[PDB]
Amino acid sequence: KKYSIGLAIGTNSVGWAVITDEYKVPSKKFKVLGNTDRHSIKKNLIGALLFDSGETAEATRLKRTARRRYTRRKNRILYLQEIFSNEMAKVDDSFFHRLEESFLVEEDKKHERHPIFGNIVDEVAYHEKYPTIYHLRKKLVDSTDKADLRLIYLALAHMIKFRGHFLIEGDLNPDNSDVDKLFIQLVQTYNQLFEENPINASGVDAKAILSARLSKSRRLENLIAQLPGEKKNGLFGNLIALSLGLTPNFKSNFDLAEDAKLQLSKDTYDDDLDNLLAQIGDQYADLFLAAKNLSDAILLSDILRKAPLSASMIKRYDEHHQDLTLLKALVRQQLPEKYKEIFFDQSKNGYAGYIDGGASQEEFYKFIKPILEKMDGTEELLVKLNREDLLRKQRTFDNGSIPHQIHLGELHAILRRQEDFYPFLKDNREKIEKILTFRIPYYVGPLARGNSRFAWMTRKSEETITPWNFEEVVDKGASAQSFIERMTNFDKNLPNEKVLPKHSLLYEYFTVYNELTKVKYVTEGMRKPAFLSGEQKKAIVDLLFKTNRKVTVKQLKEDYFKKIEEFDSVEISGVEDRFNASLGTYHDLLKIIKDKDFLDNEENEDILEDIVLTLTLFEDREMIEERLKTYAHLFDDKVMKQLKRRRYTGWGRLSRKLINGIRDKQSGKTILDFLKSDGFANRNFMQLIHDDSLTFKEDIQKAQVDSLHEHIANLAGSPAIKKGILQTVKVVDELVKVMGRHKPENIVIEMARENQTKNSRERMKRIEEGIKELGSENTQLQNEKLYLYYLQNGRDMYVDQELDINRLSDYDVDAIVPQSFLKDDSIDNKVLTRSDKNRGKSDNVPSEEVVKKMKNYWRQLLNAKLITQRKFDNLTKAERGGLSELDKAGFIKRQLVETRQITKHVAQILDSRMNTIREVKVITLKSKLVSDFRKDFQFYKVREINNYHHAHDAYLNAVVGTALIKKYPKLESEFVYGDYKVYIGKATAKYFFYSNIMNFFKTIETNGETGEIVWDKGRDFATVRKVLSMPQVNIVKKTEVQTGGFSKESILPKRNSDKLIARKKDWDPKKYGGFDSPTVAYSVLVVAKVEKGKSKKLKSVKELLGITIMERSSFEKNPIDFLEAKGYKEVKKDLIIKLPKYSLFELENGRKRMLASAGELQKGNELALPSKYVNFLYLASHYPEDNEQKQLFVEQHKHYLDEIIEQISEFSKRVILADANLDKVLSAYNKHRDKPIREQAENIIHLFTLTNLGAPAAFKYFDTTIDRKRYTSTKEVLDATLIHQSITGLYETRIDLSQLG
RNA sequence: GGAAAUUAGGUGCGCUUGGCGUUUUAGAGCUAGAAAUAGCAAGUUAAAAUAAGGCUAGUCCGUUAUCAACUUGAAAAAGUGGCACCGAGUCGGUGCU
DNA sequence: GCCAAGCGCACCTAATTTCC
Repeated sequence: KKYSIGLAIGTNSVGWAVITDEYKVPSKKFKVLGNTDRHSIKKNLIGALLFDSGETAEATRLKRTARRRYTRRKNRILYLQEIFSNEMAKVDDSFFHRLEESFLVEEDKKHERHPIFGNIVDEVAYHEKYPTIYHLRKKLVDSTDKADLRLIYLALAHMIKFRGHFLIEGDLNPDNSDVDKLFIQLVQTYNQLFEENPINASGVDAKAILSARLSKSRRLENLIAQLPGEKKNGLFGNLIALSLGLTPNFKSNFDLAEDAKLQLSKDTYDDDLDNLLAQIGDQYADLFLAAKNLSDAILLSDILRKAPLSASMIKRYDEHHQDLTLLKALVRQQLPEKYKEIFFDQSKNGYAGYIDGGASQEEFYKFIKPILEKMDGTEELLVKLNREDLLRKQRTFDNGSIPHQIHLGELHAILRRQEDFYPFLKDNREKIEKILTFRIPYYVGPLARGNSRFAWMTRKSEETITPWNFEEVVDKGASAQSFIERMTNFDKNLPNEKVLPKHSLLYEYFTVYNELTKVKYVTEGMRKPAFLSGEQKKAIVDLLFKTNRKVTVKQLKEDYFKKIEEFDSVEISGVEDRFNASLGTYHDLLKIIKDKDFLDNEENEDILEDIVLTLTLFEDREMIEERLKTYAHLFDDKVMKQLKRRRYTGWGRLSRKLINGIRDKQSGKTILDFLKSDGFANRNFMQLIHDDSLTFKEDIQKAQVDSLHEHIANLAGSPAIKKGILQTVKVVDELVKVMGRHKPENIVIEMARENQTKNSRERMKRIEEGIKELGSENTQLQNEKLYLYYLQNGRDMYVDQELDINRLSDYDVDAIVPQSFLKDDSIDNKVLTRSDKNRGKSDNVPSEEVVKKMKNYWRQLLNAKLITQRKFDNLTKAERGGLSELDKAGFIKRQLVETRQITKHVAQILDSRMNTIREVKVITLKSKLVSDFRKDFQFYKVREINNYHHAHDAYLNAVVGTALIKKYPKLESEFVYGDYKVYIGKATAKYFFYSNIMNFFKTIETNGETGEIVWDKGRDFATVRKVLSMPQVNIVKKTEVQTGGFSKESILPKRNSDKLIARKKDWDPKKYGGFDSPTVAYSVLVVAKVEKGKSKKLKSVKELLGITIMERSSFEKNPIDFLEAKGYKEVKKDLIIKLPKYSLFELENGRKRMLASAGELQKGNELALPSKYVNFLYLASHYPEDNEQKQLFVEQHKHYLDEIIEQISEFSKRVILADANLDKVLSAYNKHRDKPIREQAENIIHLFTLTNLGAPAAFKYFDTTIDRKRYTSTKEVLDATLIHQSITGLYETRIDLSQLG
């Protein structure tokens, strides 16, 4: 018999069904294993596998990094404590000890409870003189008096432990603090360079503008606005932006050919500036210096106002005191009835909650704001609140802007002050400072000893790596090299050959000749088009591609064919407007080394290939020098300086051994040789690789030498969908064994599209960058119309006119490619215009009329990067011919056939495992075909009822899939791999996919092309309806061992209960608090004896123990010792059953339960509603007129509202066993019986949350809501029937646990 | 179906790094009462931990993927369950071997 | 439990040119 298999792949489900020629679902008796009275059972060959989602590795990685950083932060302190160890023991012997015990309660604390000095008197005095750490810091920076070494350590430790960011490479100058004096100095040096066009900085408040709390882009706009006739994209405008921390491009300001982007924070700025000044002149040298100095002043004034930061923290502390003192007074005098709630009540978001409650600054401001407004004399207070500078703490969320240089400055100062009084401080100055400054390079990674699967570093020595001897022990080279070599692709054609750099000389030679060998030309003398020749190819490369970075068709026509070969009229094919491939690297090195004869000499191909490789591999200037030491004799000093800066990025798709190369046997030529000259053939790369006349094909296939899991894991795509793919393959494989190892006829796959789950800042940056290129709040950009308004510079996209910023609601949002052809609603296919009719045709790409008029305006937006390249091409698609009638057909075809790559991988895998010439055909459809089939023939789907619809979708897929391929034999739907046979009527093709493909279903007996019965409207319709009416479907919930975090991450306060988890072994929760809610990995059946106190006797028990994630490693190593440690003796090891989550149990009257944990159960049954009630619920919930009115009649005619309630009731009273809940359901039901059917049926659907398989959840009926009732007892399970299910659920082993007492 | 180039967007994997949060303790609360309770004073900071912990002791590892049961394999993983027919409230019945 | 910065590599999507 010939059977077919349908598949519905989701992120949490795999639907599957087996189907015969009559479109029916087979039945089979399956063997039942175990110790039960059941030996066989009848099951339909249809079902669904449900599972929890696959997770990404992101959360695991973030925590992995955080673990390393906590370890390394602690080490930094230890490094500092080591240096202080000797001299501290003389001053205080237990100081360091009191620090590492500070967390302990006074009882547990071995030493005296005062960490700093060890007595109450000195300790109180300290906090009295130094309320904050910044008071001490600022003190030690300025004062020249000998200070306590303990106070010196804590000041330095505080700097080390919280050292600030590393976003700014290099030092900053403390002297540059005056924003105005440096601004004027910046303007003056500008006017010195440009007397013809001076800048008046008379009435500009630079400090108020540049140090404003607004964005860099906003502050840039503010300052330029005060300057008449000055542009933001202007030279001075770009100088300000550089000073603000932005990255401007001076390429336009100096009419340069290449980019000249500068950023002061970047480590390569000094070289990029020297690169720029080399071209524009050293007359702008002290101009960028003046801009540099200004940025030093802007940076300081923003985050602070000899120890600027600490002093700024002190001022904040002082003003906090002032404003608090005033705040209490105004309350005592005006609102005394609110004083208790504000300053004593932690529960409220007042000052009390702000200090001791845990309320945030934002929550505190919102609460105290109306209070301030009600009172008077709060004018100076509310202005601070709106400026977010009212009653601020020192340690807050915005301290992240503080560079490490500033903490370093204070640290450096303190060490200098006490360098004389304390000896070892003078020697460890560079040493202590290094602890603060040292940052492990990203290209080095973890400093492992070969025990880390993430590490790649290689050491020079066996010594312990420290911040001081890092370069001595660590080989930066082999570490940085390995960093890139471990990620770079290998050639697919030559699996053992590493791929070439993207900017390789040979590579660009390849790309150019590959394109060049396929262009054609027609002159007046020839009647037929011809390929270029070897001599012609060599000339063009010599004269065009080596004399210009890019080559246009016009350049090919004029500069070559007309100028060199004396041809007036020439027409070029195989290339449009300009060549895609180019020789960029060649022109780069040409400008650098200034030796053309050296470059054109193929004798130095290996040399230049080695240079580009090292420039692509390494970024560090010091690493470049060591890798270019062999070429010191070839280039002068100035040449090497320009070559070290030239660093490339990116890697190609082909290896060197492949391109030039393996030689063909007879010809002796490499692939590149063929691309240079191939007589009349001019075969391109794809033709050479597949040519059986050549030996490239054989050499490649002989070069190619993996588990299914690993292959799937390596595929791109979400781990959620990849998980479903693996289970799909297992379902199919088991189904084959079910069908006696016989392959199916067809496999029809339907894969659901996944869901769409900082953005305003991303959108705001693309606007600011676009406006500045045109010379024209963040949360507001959420709206599509407003966002497009700025994207279109307040102008129409179809008409040359300005749009009103108010009547946005009165204007239209249009789609470039009509919604009928493509299902795209993104901004890449969206346009804000005044009218729909201004686009021209309503069934096509915007007319050539509006294209010819708006082409320029669009290009301006394109060059301003306000619109995508793709969006541009779609806007002007009518210029190239517009949407063809075949294109219209293609868009309809691609609505039925899946296009996604990840789906093609599933089809490819199943095609490789089934066909071993082609026995099985793999078909991949979209959900549209089945969905329309359900809507057309009233096979309505209601997901909230049960999970059967997953199996239904799979069933309907195989039906529609195999019937369409039988009725109309075409293979644009069936998957083919590597066996592609390269080889009007579109009006019919468009009409074909538009209707006729589903029409042969509509109505009597449809036949195939050669007398083959395909669809019988008399019987096959009832067959499908019968299938969807089957009460038995194999629904399997994939049982899984829970992994991940030990518990919830929230550390709870101390409590008297013993439910809390200890954060450390010695930290009892009663005194220190801890975690709650431990996560259970899996449960274990335990049949043993337990001591029944206090008789010291034994009583045999049968219990369910939950093995938590934390305990799992301990348990699995030695379970019997583990169980004995918890009070379980006389343990029957043979009765230890592993019970992961979702383990299935059957009880009385067929009710099933699944394990959610060792103490909670879930509902294990499905409510199989008849199809009649299903269609009624769909229609009544959704409320051609001649066709829609008739369906409204049956809706009105039927009284099913009372019958569905009876269905749920019978199910609930039998299986759900929720007495109190169900009674509230029935009472609230008839309560709203007066409400219309649409309002009734829509709430009836909500009621199925009561009967849904899985975890109990709350559901509401109108205004009446119902709390969820979960099963908090697992005692029932112990005397029930455990059911081990295979992935399909067809093969099951059931264990009667009642015989294990 | 697949490959290369050109433009761009987007997603992931890995590394390096900053700032919060949380938890315990330190920062002597005072006065009036026999005490529960009132009147006030005060609050901004720090230490330490930040999965338990582990060994190979590294400035390393510690939350992804994968997992029914029963037989096998170092492993990857591979093996193990008779077929039609008639019905349908979760699968049942009848018949063949 | 959250927010933020930087670097590299790989992949997918989406139109053009040339091919298998």
